[PDB]
Order: sequence, then C-alpha cells, then structure tokens
Amino acid sequence: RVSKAMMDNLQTETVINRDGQEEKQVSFNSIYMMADSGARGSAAQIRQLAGMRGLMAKPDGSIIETPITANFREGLNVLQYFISTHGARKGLADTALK
Amino acid sequence: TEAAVAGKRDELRGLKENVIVGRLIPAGTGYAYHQDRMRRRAAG
Amino acid sequence: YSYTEKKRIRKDFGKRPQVLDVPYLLSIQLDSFQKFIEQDPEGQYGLEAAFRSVFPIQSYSGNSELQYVSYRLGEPVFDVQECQIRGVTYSAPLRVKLRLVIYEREAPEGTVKDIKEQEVYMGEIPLMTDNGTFVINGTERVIVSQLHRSPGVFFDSDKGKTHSSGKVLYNARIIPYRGSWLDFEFDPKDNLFVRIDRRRKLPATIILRALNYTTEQILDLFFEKVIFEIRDNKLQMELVPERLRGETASFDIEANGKVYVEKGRRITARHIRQLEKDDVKLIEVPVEYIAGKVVAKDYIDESTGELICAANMELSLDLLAKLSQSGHKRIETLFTNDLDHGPYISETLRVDPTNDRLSALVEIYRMMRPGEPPTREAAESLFENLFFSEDRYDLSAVGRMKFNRSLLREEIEGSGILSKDDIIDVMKKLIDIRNGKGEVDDIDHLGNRRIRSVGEMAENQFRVGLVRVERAVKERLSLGDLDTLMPQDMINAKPISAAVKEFFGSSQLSQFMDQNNPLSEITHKRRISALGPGGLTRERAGFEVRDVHPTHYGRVCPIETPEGPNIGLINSLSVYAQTNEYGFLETPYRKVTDGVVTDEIHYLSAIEEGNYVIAQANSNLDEEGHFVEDLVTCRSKGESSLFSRDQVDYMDVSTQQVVSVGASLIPFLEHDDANRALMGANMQRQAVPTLRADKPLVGTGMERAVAVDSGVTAVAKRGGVVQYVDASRIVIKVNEDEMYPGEAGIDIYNLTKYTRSNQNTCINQMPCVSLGEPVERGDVLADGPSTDLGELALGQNMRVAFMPWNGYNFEDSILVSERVVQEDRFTTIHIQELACVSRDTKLGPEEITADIPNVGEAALSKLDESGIVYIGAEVTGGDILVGKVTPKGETASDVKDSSLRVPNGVSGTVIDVQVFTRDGVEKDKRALEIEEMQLKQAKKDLSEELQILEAGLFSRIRAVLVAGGVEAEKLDKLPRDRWLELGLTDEEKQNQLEQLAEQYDELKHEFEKKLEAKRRKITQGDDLAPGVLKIVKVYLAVKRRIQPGDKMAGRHGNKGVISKINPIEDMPYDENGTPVDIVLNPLGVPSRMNIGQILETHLGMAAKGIGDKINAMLKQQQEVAKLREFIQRAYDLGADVRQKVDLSTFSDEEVMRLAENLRKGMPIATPVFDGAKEAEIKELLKLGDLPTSGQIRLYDGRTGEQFERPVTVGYMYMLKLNHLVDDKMHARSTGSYSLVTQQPLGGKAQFGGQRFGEMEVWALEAYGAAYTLQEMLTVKSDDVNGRTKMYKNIVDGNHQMEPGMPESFNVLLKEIRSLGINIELEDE
Amino acid sequence: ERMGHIELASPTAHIWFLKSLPSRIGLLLDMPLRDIERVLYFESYVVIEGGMTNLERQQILTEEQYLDALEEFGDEFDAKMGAEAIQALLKSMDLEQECEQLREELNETNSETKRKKLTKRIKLLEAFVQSGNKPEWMILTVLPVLPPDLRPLVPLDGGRFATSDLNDLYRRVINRNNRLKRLLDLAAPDIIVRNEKRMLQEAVDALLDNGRRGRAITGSNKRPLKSLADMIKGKQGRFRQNLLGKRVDYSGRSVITVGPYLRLHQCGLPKKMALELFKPFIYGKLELRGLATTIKAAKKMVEREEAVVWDILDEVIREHPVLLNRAPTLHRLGIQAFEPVLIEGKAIQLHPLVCAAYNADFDGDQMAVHVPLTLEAQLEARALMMSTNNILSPANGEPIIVPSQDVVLGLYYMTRDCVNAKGEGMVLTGPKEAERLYRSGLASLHARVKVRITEYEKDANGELVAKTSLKDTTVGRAILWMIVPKGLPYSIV
RNA sequence: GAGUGGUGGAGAGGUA
DNA sequence: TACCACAACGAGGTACCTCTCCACCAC
DNA sequence: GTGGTGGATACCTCGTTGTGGTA
Ligand SMILES: [Mg+2]
Repeated sequence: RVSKAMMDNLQTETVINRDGQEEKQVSFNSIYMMADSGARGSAAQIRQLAGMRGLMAKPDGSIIETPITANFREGLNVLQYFISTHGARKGLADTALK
Repeated sequence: TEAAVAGKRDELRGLKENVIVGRLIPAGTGYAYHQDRMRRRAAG
Repeated sequence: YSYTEKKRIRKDFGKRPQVLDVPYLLSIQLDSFQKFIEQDPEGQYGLEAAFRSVFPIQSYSGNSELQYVSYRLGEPVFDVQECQIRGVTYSAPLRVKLRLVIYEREAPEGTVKDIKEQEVYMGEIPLMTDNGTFVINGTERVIVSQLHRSPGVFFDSDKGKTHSSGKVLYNARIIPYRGSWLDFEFDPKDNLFVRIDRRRKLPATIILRALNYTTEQILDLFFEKVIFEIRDNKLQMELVPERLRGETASFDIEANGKVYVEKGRRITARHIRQLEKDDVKLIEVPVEYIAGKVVAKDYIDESTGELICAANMELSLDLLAKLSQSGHKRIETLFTNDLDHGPYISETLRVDPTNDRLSALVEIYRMMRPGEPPTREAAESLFENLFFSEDRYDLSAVGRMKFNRSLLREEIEGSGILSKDDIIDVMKKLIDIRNGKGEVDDIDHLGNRRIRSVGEMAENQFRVGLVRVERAVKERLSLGDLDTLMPQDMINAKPISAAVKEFFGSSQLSQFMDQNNPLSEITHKRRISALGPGGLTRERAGFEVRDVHPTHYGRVCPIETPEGPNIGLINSLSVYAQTNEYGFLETPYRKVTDGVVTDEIHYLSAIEEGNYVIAQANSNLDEEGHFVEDLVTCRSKGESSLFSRDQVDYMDVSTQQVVSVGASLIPFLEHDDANRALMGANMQRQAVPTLRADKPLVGTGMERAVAVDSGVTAVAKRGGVVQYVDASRIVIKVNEDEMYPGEAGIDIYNLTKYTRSNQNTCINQMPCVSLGEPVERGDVLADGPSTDLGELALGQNMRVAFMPWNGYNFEDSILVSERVVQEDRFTTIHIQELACVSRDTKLGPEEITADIPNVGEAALSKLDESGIVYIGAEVTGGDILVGKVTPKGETASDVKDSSLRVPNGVSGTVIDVQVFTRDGVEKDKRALEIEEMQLKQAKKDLSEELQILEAGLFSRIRAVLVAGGVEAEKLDKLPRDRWLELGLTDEEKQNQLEQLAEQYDELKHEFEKKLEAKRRKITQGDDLAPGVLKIVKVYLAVKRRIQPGDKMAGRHGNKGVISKINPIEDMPYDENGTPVDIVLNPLGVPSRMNIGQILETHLGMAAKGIGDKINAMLKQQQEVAKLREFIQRAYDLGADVRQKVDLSTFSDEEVMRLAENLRKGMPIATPVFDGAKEAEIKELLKLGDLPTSGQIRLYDGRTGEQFERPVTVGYMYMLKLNHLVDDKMHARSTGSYSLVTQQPLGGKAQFGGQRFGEMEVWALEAYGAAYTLQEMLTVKSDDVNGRTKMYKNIVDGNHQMEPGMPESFNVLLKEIRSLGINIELEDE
Repeated sequence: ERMGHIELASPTAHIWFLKSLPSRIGLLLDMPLRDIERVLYFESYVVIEGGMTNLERQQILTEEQYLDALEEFGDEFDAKMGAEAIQALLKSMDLEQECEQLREELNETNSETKRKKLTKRIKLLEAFVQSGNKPEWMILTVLPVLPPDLRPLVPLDGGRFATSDLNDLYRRVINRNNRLKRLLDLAAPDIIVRNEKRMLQEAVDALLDNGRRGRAITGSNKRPLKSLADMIKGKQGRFRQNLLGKRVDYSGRSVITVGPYLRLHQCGLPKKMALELFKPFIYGKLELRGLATTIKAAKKMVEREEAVVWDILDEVIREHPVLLNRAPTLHRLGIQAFEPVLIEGKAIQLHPLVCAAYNADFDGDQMAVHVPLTLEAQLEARALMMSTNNILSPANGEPIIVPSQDVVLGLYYMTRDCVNAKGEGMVLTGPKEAERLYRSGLASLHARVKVRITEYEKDANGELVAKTSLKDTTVGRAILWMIVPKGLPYSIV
C-alpha cells in the first residue's frame, strides 16, 4: 500500500497547469525521471528511497518480525541499520561464491 | 598415466592443442590453412 | 572551554546528551603488551607467569636445579628515531637473575652443597612505541589482535550429512589451548565414536576402558536401574511412576484392585496421575516383557562357579530359566527407551571388540602411532602424555571457565588437565542432547570466540622458545659439570631470541602498517583478524564465519570489512568495546532503576547480555525522569521486540557504539545504504594527505578523538605558556601550579619535519600555536600530516554541482575545475627512498667516486667531487644520484659502472642523503661532511637543551636560595650564569648547591659522552649486512598534482576518476558569479542509495552560507557586537541540541579570533544516528539567506544561457585516494625475460608485460583471429628466434612473421621426459 | 636441451603407476594395493615361484612366515622383498597367455563387478600388447635428470644462493644412492641395506610426487617441496600457467576515463605509452626518413624525445589499431580493436558506448593495450575485432551498443512533452526551423506543435520514396528527427 | 668475442 | 552375491599493485 | 670450510570412484 501510494504520489504530481484546465499529467520529477526512462535503478530502489524499506531477512532464511518502517530520507535508527547489515553482508559474500 | 599406458597419440585437431603447440588454430582465419595443409598431407 | 577550544567551536546538532566519553582508542594494544611485559609477582600475567611456570628445573637424578630470582629490562641503547633510520629492531635487553642450587647424593636431600646466583643475559625482546606500534628492522609494524575459538567444549550438529536419511548427528569436540583434541560423535545407527585429531573412528567406550573402568560402572553410570524380582515363578517389578511416559502397554499394568491401562493402549498422563495418587511400587509382570530387556550385572552360579550371564546380554526364555534355576532371585536390568534414555552406550559396548585396559591401550596406540610395534608401557605413556600430562595439555583459566560454565557447574576453577568425571559429564551431556533435553551450541555466538592479543601471542612464542631452551639446558645439566659451572655458560640465548624475533618479524599476524593518514593507523591498530595460526583460512571458511551474528551488537562493526576474499574474516573493533578479564568482548550499558536510567555504567559481556532485556539509545528520556511511551523498543534474548517501561533492565550508553571508528567518521550515516557506507568507510582509510590540511565542514565530533588518540600530533603534557615556538620545535614553560619542584619546569616538543611514511607519503608537523599563547594539558600544539587544529582532516571540501555535463561525468566520473588545480588544493607530497649499497665482490670493494669512466658532463654535472648528489639538486628520471663503480679486474680495472639512476617517472628534489659505513673502510669528504653536520647539529640541539636546562636549574637554585635564606639583591645584581659561585655559610642549602653544581657537571658529562657515543657510532661502522662496505641512502620527494586518472571519492562510497580539467569559464556558475568546482553525476545517487551525500551537500552549503555572511561582516568590518549577535544566533539554533555556547563569556579578541577562524565556513557536527534532520538544515539555510531546498539556478559557462531546471549545489568533502595514475600507467615494448620459460616478466618494477591470459585466448579464438593469436603466443612472447626475426623485420619496415615452437612447450617436453614418460614429436 | 641419467643401484617404482588410482600395477598383477604397498614399504616378502605345494605363486608372506619358509624348504622357492621382486614378477608375467586365460575365463559366468574388473584387465592387457610397451618398464632402473637450466640457480642480492626445489630433491636422491652404493660394495647386513633401499625408494617417490605417497618432505623454509608433477600440473602448472596464457610483449596498462568527443572506433592513447609501445616502428620510420643510421642513435633519439620523434609517432599511429583488453574478459566482446588517437595525459579514453560491452565503470578500472604487429594481424583487428563490427552480442541478436543512463536521460528529456509550456500550437516548416526556435529560446523543448515532416518510406526493394504530411508532435521530437537518417518511419521517434 | 638481475617461492595488505 | 558406508583423491576466478623474508652444522 | 643430514598438528564442501562388509 505504501509503495502504491508512493508511486502514485510520485508519478502524477505536475498538476499545476492551465490553458485547458487544471490538468493532471506525468511528472517532471527528477528521481522519477531517472527511474522511468530506464536510466538507473527501478521501482524497488525508488521504494527504498521514499516509501517503506520493508521486511529484511535474517541470514538463516527467516523473515524478521518487525520490518524497517523507515527509509533513506527520514533515516534509519540503530536497530533498522543493524538489521540491514544482514542483507548487506549476505550479498557481499554471495558475490564471492557466485 | 593412462595415455602413457595405452600409447596414445594426439591428432592435433583441436584449438586448445593447436594453441599449446603454437600454430594457427583450426578455426577463424586459420581454418583455410588447416584444410589446405591436411589435403596436402593426404595428397602425398 | 579550553584556550584551543575557543579558537574554533564546532557547532553540534546531536540531541542525545552523551554520557560516556570516547575511550582511549589504543587501549587494547597498550594494555595487552603492558600486561605481557609488566612485573606481576601476584597476579601472574606474562613474563613472571611463564618463568614460574617453567622454573625450577632439576636434573635426571635431581642433584642440581636452577632457581629463578628476578628479571629486569634495561634501557634500549638506541631510541626509536635512530632505530627507524638505521634499520634494526628497537628492543630492550632481558636480564634475568638466576640461582643455581646444587644437591648432594650422599645426603638424601643435601641442599647445602654450593650456592650460585647471578644475572644471565638472554633474549632481546622488542618494545612498543608510545602509541602501540612495534619498530622492527627500522620499519613500523603493528600486531593485529586475533579472534580464535576459545578453549573448552562445543556441542555442534551438522544438518544433512547422510543425504539418504537426513538425520541430525550431534558431534561434540574438546578444543584445548595446547595439546590435542577430543571428538565424540554419533553415526546414523546412533553409536558414539571417538576421533582424536581426524584419524579413524574408534568405539567411544574404549577411552574409559583405558581409564580403568569396567562394564558394570558403565551401565550403572549411564543407564538408570530397573529391578526384576522372581518369586514363586512370577516376576515382581518395582515401579516408580517416572517410567511409563509415552509408550504402549505390552501387558495389562494393573494394581491389586485397580485398573489403569488396557492391552495395546498408550500410557496416559492421567494414568500417571492415577499411579502417583495410589502410590504403589510392586507390580507383577508376565514373561513376555522380559524378552527385549538387557541384563545389568553379571550372575555367576554359586555351585559350578561359572558365569551364567555377563553384563549387557539380551534376555531370553532359556536365559531367565537358567537364572531361575541358578537361583538369582534379584534381577538388575537396564532402562531402555526411545525418548529419554536411548540404547546408545549399550550398543557401543556391544559393538566394542575390546575387553580391558590392556586391549584398550594397545588399540589406541595402534591408532595414534600406527605400524609401530606396540607395548604396554609405550601405550600407557602416550595415553598419559596425550591428555593427562601437565606439560603436554594446557587449557587453564579460560577453557576451565568455559568447561565448567558449559557443564552446568558453578565454580570457575580446577586443574589444568582433563579427568575421568569430566569426560564422563561431557559424554552425559552429549547423550542428553541426543535424546532431547538440553540445547546445542552455535559456533559464531560471541561467547565462544575470544580476542587473543599481542601480549598473549608474544608470551606464547616466548613460552615455546623457553621450553625448547629448557629441554636443551636439561640435556646439558643432566650430565655436565656441577661445581665449576656458572649458569651463563649453560644457558644458550639463541632459541629464545630467535623465536621472539621470528614472531615479531615473519608471523601470520605481525603485518606492515598502512599509515596513509591517522585514521588508517588507528583502524589498523584496532583491527580484529580471524586468520592466522589457530584460526581459519581465507578458503576453508564459508558463509557461517562471515555473517553478522546478532551478538556483534556494540562489540564489532557491521560496516567495516574488506570487500575482497576477506568479506567477514577481518572484523573491526567498535568504539566503546572493551575486553573481559579472560578475553571476551564487552560493551558499556546503563542500569535502569525503577524506570530511571541511573548513570552508573555496568559492563556486559557477550553471554551476560542475553539474560537481561536492553533498551535502545533512541528511546527518549524526560530530563532524568523516565521514558515517554509505555511500549518502548528493546532487544532481548537474541532478537528484537517491544517491552514495557518498567520491564527493561538496561539502556545503550550512546549512539556511536554500533559502528567502529572509521564508519563513525562518516556524517549522515543513517541515510546511506550499508554497501555504500562500507565502501566509504574503507575509502576513508586510503586518503593521501594533501598540502594544506583542510577541515570538514560537516563532521561527526569524532575527528578530535581520532587526531588526538592517533598519537601523531604533539599533545601537551602539562599546561602553561609557550616560551618559544619555531617552525622546527615548540618549547613550553610549565605553570607553577602544575609543576613538581624536583623538575626544572620546561618541556620540549621536538617535531619530525618531512619524514617518509610507510606508503611513501609525507609526514610533517607544523606548529599551530604562536608565541605568547597559554595552553592547557591535553591541548594540541602541532598538527600532524592530515590534521587541521587537532581535528582529522583527510581531504578538502569543495563546491559540487549534481548534473550531467556533456558526458564528461558518465559512469562514476568526476569533472574538476581549473581552480582546484590553480589553488593547488590536491597536490600531495610523495617522499621516495632510493638505496645504494657498496657490496663486496672478491675483486675489491666497490667504489663510490666521481671519476667514473664512460660518462661526461651530461650526467656528472649535478654531483660533487665525491660522487654523491648534493642536498637540494632537482633530478629527473635516469640521472645519476650516487656514482658507484666496481673493480672489474684485479687490484682502469674498475670498468663496470654501477651508479644509481632515478627510475623513469620520478622527479623532484633530493631532500636528504644518509650514508652508513662499516668499520674497515675509511670515509671520504662527503661522509665527513655528513657526520660533521650531524655532530654540529647534535651539539647545537643538545646545547640548546643545556641552555634551557640551565635556565630551569637556575630558577631551581634561586628557589632553594629564597627558601633557605633571603638573597635577592646580590642574586639579580650578579649575572645569572655566575650563580654557582655565590654562596654563604655551610649548611644544607650550601651542600644542595654543591651537589646541584656537581649534577650540572654530570649533565655535561653525560652530554659529552653521549655526543662521543653518537660520534663513535657514526664514525665507527654499524653492524651492517654480511659483505657490504658503506651504504648511501637518498630520499626523493616529488609533488604529485592531480590529473585525469587520479581517483577521488567522498565519504559515502561515491568513488570516481577525474575526467577533464575544464577551464574556469567553462565551469558552470551561478548568478552571483561563483563558478562551481566539481560537476558530479546525479545518477550515482538514486540506485546506489547513498542519500548521505545529498543531505551533506545541503548542509555544507548552509555551513558556507553562514561562513560567507561572517566573511562579509568582517570585510565590511561592521561591529564586534554585530559579530557577537550573529554568531550567537548561529549557535543557538536547533530544536533540542545537546551543546550550548554563550558568547557573553567570550572576550572581544576571543570572538574576533573566532570570526577569523569561521570566515572560511562554520564547521558542523552531525553525529552518526543522531543527525541533523532536514527541518534543521532548512532552518540553517534560512539563516544563511539561501534557497531553502538547497537547489539554486545555475547558468552555463559554455554558451552563456541558463539550465532549464534548478541544480543542486553545495560543498561535499572530497578525498583523494592512494590510487594515482602515475603509479598505475605502465608500458613495455621489448625488455627483460624470465629464465625458465623465456617469456617476458611481470610487474611495473621489472618492466614486464601484461599477461594475455586464458580468457583472452578464448576471446581471440571465438573471434577467429588465428593469426593474431599465433603472433601473440610466439613472436610477441616466448620464442627467441621468431622474436628476433620479428624485431629486425619491424625495424626494417616489413611486418612479417616466422613462427616456431614455444620455449614453454619445450620446457614441458623436457619435464615429461625427465618424469619418465617418452613424449616426442612424430613427423607426419 | 641436454639431459642426464642416474644409474640407480636398486630398481624402484614409479609412483604415478602406484598411486594414480587405479594404480595399473594393482590391476596388472591383479593384486591389492595394500599388499603392493607393504612390499614396497619393505615389510613383507612375496614368493615368485615355488616347486612345492605349500607356496603358491604370488603368495605374500610376512617376515615370520618368510623365515618359516626358509627353515621349511629354503632352497626350492624364492621369496623376495622390494621393487626387484615386482620387477621380476613383471618379467615373468606372460601378457598373451594371461589375456587368453582371461578371454576363456570370462564367458562362463557373468557377474557384474567381477565381469567389470575382468574387462578392465583385458583392456589393460590389450592396450599393452597393442602399444608394444613392456610391463617391466613401469619399474625405473635409470632415472633421468632434467636439463640444468630448467632448475636454474640464480642467487639473491647479497650473494646467498637460492635454488629451485629440484636441486634439493636430486641432491637427496643422489646422496642416498651413493650411500646405497657404498653399502652394496661393502656387503652390509640385509636389514641395513633394506633400510637404505626403503629410504632411497621414499626419496625417489618424493621426487616424482612429493605430496603423494606419505609425509611430503618439507623444504628448508618450513614449506613442502615442489616435485616434477607439481611443476607440471596445477592452476600454476606449466600448462595453465605458461602455455595457455602467456605474459606478452608490446602491452601497456592504464587507468581508464571517459571520452565523449570520440567516435565509435577511437580510443585516446597517451603519448608516453604510445611512444613506448610503437618503439621499433618509430625506429623503422626514423631510418626510412634518413635521420637514423644506427640502432643506438635511434634509441637515444627516442629517449631524448624530439619533435621529429613526435611527428614520426603521429605518422606511425595513423590507422593502425590497438586491442583494448579488459580483464576479467568474460565474454567474447571483451577485446575490441580501436584506431588510436594521440592525447597527452596518462589515462586511456574509451567511448561511452563500449563500456557496456566491457562492463566498465570509470571509477578506477584498468585496461590493457595489446598491439598487433603483422599485416595479417592488423587486417584481423580491422576487419574482425573492430568496435564497429561487434554491434550485436552473440548471445542474442539485440545490439550491445545501447545508450546507457546519460544519453538515456538526455533523449528522454528531449522526446517528452508538457502541456502548455512555451509557444505550443505553432506550425513549423521542419526540424531546421524548430531547432532554430529552440536555440533562440522562443519555444521550449516541451511545446506540442505541428511540424511538416518529409519522412522516407523504404519500399520492398532498395528504393526511397519521399512522403510529406503534418504531424502533431513535440519540438524535441522534431529536433531528434533531424538526426534520424533517411529510411526510418516517424512512429519510431 | 666489448653494460646488466627480478621472476623462483612464501606471507601479509590493497584495486576492478 | 547386490546394496552399502566408508575412505581417498580432486576440483574450487580472472587481471593488477605495494611491502618484507629467505638451512644448520663446525672440528 | 666443506661435505651430512634426520624429529616434536587438527578448524572445507561436495563429488566421484574404489573397497570391504553383509542379508
Ligand atoms: Mg568499477
């Protein structure tokens, strides 16, 4: 739900227009433009920036009970960052074995 | 050990052994030379 | 504040009031080595412990023994700078007093035979510097702490080994600290085994069979006892109610008049309630229940005298008939279950082919030393030596702790070896694990891995060397002469010194120090490596050891590991993380007291943390009241959850304590992804120090901690006023309050000007205080290599715009303005050492001289008459620095010219030439000039020392003169230097004057004799290498400006490579007129997710807006009151900021000096995880009269017109890393060649070529460029005739190729033919 | 290229034919490897032949059973111990007779495992009688010596001599062979001479493969010694270290950077690397232009770096490609050949289109420059490995020169449209007037206008008709259509 | 008949 | 005699850069 | 200097391939 509201509230925002009416169109927002043209990053990375970071995983294949309800604009607290380091180190040992 | 026991010989027809030995590979450009050399060797 | 702290007040933004200071960051190295080297007679740590654990030692008979008396460490005859220059270990002599007491064999204990005691010199142990670095062979090395698995027992289980079954197999293991392992494990058949040190399996009962135990003790020890009783051909069963749990009724278990269970019915808990509420014991049991049970004890028939049945036999009808006819009325029987007491030990006793201690010992010797002819005494001696020898098995005082606290015991002491009941209890806990009661261990939970530091490793190497020399001296003393032998003739000092020098020089862990910048030194000292001896490798340790275990919280950083093949094996120690008594890691925690967090600081180890529940630092506190929310957040029992505000037990001590030093130095850490913050916290460790060190505007408040505690600045010892500051040295006059009267009252701070680092960068010390400027204790005086005013200052902060610019910042690339080069903001200094040795052939020693043949004035014109370059001549690559020549014939006849040359690509000045010699060659004019300058500067500096020393001692004698009597007018009416001749009547002050004059003459004596010591050490030869004569060392110092290819990076993992140095007109500007300096790439942000650079860019622009307003006010010179008002308003800004600074306590000149220090910006402290929120940054920007979003409207300097959309502009702190394009670029046309394979060399030093590897051979193959592949494997490489024809043909202009068989293929032919397999080239 | 031989006193066993599973002796003599190992460990005897019925042929005996056979018969049999015993057994074994015995004994019953072992032995015997090798030849009597310049001896800088491992291994086997020679002509006791034969056997098995038979004999520096098998096989053996992939001459290396001003076939080579790489070409052009007469004058004229040398380099470089390899060269397009242009500086410039093929990021990635020399190699690097020939990857027919992230942001910002930005609803003659409008600033890039576009439909054959109408597009799309060539429709843009 | 030594090998750290 | 645990060998990414360290014995 | 030379650590993870054991 938070990702859907985020992508709507990022996609259709340049509404202040005239000469036909107050028209709603696709937005000239920079983050959305660099993610929408196919340039760099996708909707998952945009969701991790703006919306909800989500349910990170413990290394044992489990899912942690409490999700990271913050993102990389409000900034995480200690516990969410310590949770995020699980996936970070699992990815960077996965690259070695891969 | 097994090749020494069986007394094998290698016909030198693969790219890896022609890269080890140091001729043109039997592909790409060198394939014309290799079919020319093998028809010359079969022709005498 | 302090007097240095009023010079620049870094503005804070944190909101939590911090409650603990940052601990001394080098405490681990210094405390471990101080515990190793310090003389502890009571709390035995280090040298006294090892000596008392080996002394005394007797002979084979016991007629003589060596007693240890004491030990003392003398002065190192060289100090640390002299050792660094000369290239030798900085060490102290180990002088040990030792007593020889001889015994008589005529008397039974004839102790009084001959007393002998003396000091014997043995070993040269290397010492530590003030800041934790060892100095070996001149270089500065650092011993990294190690994290091995602690001694004790670890119950483990591999899941999914037998893939056909998939059953779990719990395997125990006893790791000791010294000795051999002991491994118990089951099979899929559930039989215990023993694998001593990865040999074959043995039946596990054979160890206790060797431990003088019989089968009766086995069954009564492991299996609980049930009793059958035969009476009038029926069986009476004594039944306790804790036996019928979860099974099916074989018969009708009844009572005398009560019915409980039916035939083929599961025994229920309600039926168990019925049995425990009737409380019956004896029940009759029919015959079919016995068939399946196993007999406990043996039953010998009383009449015939033979054994009817032994122990552990399966009962049958004829067996019970034989027992009833023999008449054994009482029957002892084991308890067999499938739930709590499984048939495991009985099955191993059945499958065990051994019977007694003799067969057990010969079997275990046949396993341990196989093939040897076995015997009883050898087997029992190896068995006692394998586990129960004190000199062959040690695990004490930490493994004894873990063994008892893993065996559910209470006390933390015991013996240093294993024992019978100990192995019995380990096996018992293993069976409890196998049936279900108990819990297995994980292997990376930090109550199992232990920090083993430099003191423990040095003591272990000392102990092994001492054991070897003890065995040698016992083999000497057991037969040698007794009466006329001093111990210094029998103690060979070789193996101790060889062992300790070997550990400090070539171990797995004593590694070379990276000192690019003070952060690199400090996070190379606080490093936790898991490799080395006794630990794992970088191949055989998969995902388990590398992953972030949840008990790393606070002890070990999760975002500082190398990214290579050591992705988790090199931990870095967190900020507040101390060490236990035994060696485990521990953190500070604040105790709660009825919902109030009282500031008494309890330390919690890794294991004691788990039982409490611990609140988090982000939990709000109401002015030392309580929490706000009833449902606070906590972490508990190995995870994280919610709790109440009264149910908690502890709170975090700060918010820095999750991350290490390096990752704490990153601002806006809470907004970066963990990958990119790890990249940044590793790329801050590689920042070359630039020319003028420049502070960060956006910091973390750990910069002063790093630059002070990294030990590279000149921090004061006692506060006072400066007496004379120079560019070379700072001297200080101490406060009379903070002076002890026995001293003279003047400290001297010599500075190390422009000395080479370990990575060839520059290190110098500019003073930061001026004359007439009071300092306090703990203040900074002289800045290090990359320090500005005692803050860490690694790179320079520069204007940054975030937009694409004509492609020139494409895929992580950086476009840098001209004014960054014109201001010389990034020109580092690289000081490079080139060496020249005069070796000795057997045709005469080599000559360092300027009458070299075959040369003219195009090379020799820079050198003097002596054949050595001047101090200060700018050389270029390939020119002669030291003209060395060698006698070619016998003793022209010196024809071979072996002078130095600058390597192609090195330039610059010659800042120093240092010449060493051996005694045996006479010096020249150049060596005499260097030693004369050294003599004159030594006399000059130590005479300035004497002069300030006589100033201090004349103050001292005027103090004792006015203390004894009143003598002032003749004291100041007479010159101060003739204060030794003044006197009065003979009393205690007169005698003090005579002895202090004698002390002054003795100061002159040690003065002149240490001048003569340095004089004879520089005129006489140092102990050089075998077969050299004199060694000349030069030092070249280039100045490396930036250019396209020099790597650059901010703090957040945004690395780049400079792509164009655009002119100032082509750089984009803004409407005020200021051109931007770096046009970064905006697409690096949104996918890599480092938003810390965006928030730091905005906060940097706010900081420079405030600094620009202060610079405007000063350049218009408005008012000191307007300055005071604006700066006070700038500081009292945030919502609930921690700091508070009022300027009414500041003077006029104080606020003027503060505004002068802030005219280049207002530095800001953003703590990691207590950061400045964007509303606070927008408040700061509104103070600065800037656009609040940070985005301004840049123009285009190229075509004049406007960029369509607003561009983000601020001040990001760019480093410059140690990957310089001058060191990276290398090319080769035709050069050297190897000896075995005749293919060209490899490496920029040997001028070798790039390896055109196997993957590139497949690339050419799948293209089809057969001629390119053939010419790249024959004539551009190992084929000598073809390459000579190729070179000659290319010079003649025709590019043609004559191939041939490669020399490596001919090497392969010779190697197989020498291996003994006939391989040849059959024609056609 | 010369070889030496060692006269071994006792015969010995080649460890490859004892421990390369299956050993070929354990399958040749149909005896278990444990028994052959206990023979060559000098712990047990085997009778070769016996006229009595007590001792059957190839019956392994312990030492107590051996001396029991000596006190029983002592004269009729012969039980030996060591490699000479198995050498005599290999001499006495008749290849054609035992393979005929195998061929008559196979067909009676067909059990699976024994039939497998039997057909393995028949393949071994048939391979031997085909190849003409001798089964006696598995036992070494004359051990060869490698040429001395392939186990070389260069000292260290301080006169101390650091050898290879093979000189140490050969020293050990030669010294123990001399001691066995002294004990044989001394006629030592049999226990002593069999102990020295054991030690010689262990030394030569160490020489043939150190870490194979038992405890690998370690070197003087606490490391295991390198044998001949460890010098042939490996990730750093001779094959995969110096035969398949060789270090090569004519090769540079530098930090890469971005050149947007290039074309598709160009890279910016630095002056210094190019002057080094093309050094004999510069010598040849200098001698051809009459300025250089000798090699020393050419060498010093290059190392003085004159303006005539810079002009000669600028003439040599002209349309002579270089191969910009990047490692790890995973797929086929990791080597591409570009015609270099000269730059100052110290960093190789790439096109931005080829750094998707390379998987290059310009954050410090280094790349190599290999030169082709011959005319065949220059023509192969122009006609096969040029950057303008590997447009489409061989994994899928979809092109690999795709714009990537910055060109993509620019083309997206060109061809997108707002609603009523600036000068919308105008009518334009075409792309020339539209780009004149945009550069003058009277209409923004996002005004929806009408333009007259003369697009070109290509017909079924290669003819080009020209159609023309009015399209309701953006100014940015009208500007991009000026770039788009003749042959494409408009709905592309 | 006209100058000259690391590759060899180990260990540690780093880059892509 | 056909399944079978058990033991033994044989793999484990390319390219590059920096530094230090190198057998004991012995009349 | 110039021939001589033998002993007190364990801590990968599959994955084929060959081997003695037993229903
Ligand atoms: Mg990269």
